[PDB]
Amino acid sequence: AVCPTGLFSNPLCCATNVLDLIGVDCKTPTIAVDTGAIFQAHCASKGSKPLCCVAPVADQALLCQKAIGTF
Repeated sequence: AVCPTGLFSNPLCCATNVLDLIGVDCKTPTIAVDTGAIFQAHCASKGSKPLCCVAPVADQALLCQKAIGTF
């Protein structure tokens, strides 16, 4: 899995991870992301970055972590 199970188990495409903890303008992937490369390429197509967050729904705010092996 691209995201660790538990707290940061939700893969989201976000503009940036403020202070490396707060995903901004996060959006749920529109295709299955089964590998880090696909995850990253898909988000990139949205001008975003692959982040693993606490919730599968982006309401703004939102605690996130960088997807392992990206950037």
